[PDB]
Amino acid sequence: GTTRHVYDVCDCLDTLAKLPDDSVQLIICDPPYNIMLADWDDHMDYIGWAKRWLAEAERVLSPTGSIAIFGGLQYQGEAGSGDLISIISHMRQNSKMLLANLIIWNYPNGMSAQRFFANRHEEIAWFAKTKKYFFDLDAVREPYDEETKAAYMKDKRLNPESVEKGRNPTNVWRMSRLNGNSLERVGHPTQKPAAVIERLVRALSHPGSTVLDFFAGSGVTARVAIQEGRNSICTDAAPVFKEYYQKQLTFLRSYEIVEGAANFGAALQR
Ligand SMILES: CSC[C@H]1O[C@@H](n2cnc3c(N)ncnc32)[C@H](O)[C@@H]1O
Repeated sequence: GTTRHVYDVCDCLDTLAKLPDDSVQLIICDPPYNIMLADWDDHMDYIGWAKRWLAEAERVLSPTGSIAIFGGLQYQGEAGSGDLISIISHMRQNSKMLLANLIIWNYPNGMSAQRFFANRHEEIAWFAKTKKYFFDLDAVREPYDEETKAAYMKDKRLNPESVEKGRNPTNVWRMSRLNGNSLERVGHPTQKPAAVIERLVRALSHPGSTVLDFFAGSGVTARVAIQEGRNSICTDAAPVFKEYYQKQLTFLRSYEIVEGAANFGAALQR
């Protein structure tokens, strides 16, 4: 079972336009939260732009597919920008997708603050295309230690099978962000840690399915896809993305890498 991975440098809408309906199982989405100067030629706000790829994202997702959207809740009101709430409010009015979960990524370290509570969180909005979305909870359960696992086993009030499988990790994930010394770092300023992406890939996609990321950034999605046995399509508008993607590979089982949007199909084949 060899997996295929395609990558390229191009705009997110050009990527989405080349993918057929219901062909992707999971989309990893960590988008820019501000439009470009030139975007003022056709839009008057952030959602005017974002709604285009949000609609395409839903179109390419299969009936059992999902999209995980990273974002914060600190939008300051600047024209042309927004946050995760801007997207959620838009989705509530115009999309039939279901918000399966609003996950809180609670990281340990951060900047200090004297005039407010120091920020230690980022959100992940998990939208499912339909009520029949795929979910592999057991693949992400957190096991109990032998001592606790034995303590619950003796409690006949509890189902032993549930004890054996582990606990639901909940919708609050306490995971560290990458540090300036991390081995995963490739140079991208907002690089996401593999651990967070791994949990999303394991729980929201099945082995051999396609994971898509059109704001690929560091290319961490491809590295995780490969390690987890999924196929992937990763694109980014920045030329430097190719360099990052190649670096992710060095960090790395049968898989094939293919460059070029003309080859997206290689990663869509089941
Ligand atoms: C994961 S950080 C967000 C990423 O989105 C990329 N990006 C910004 N605007 C676009 C766009 N219109 N199409 C594709 N990628 C984009 C940026 O280059 C960055 O690496």
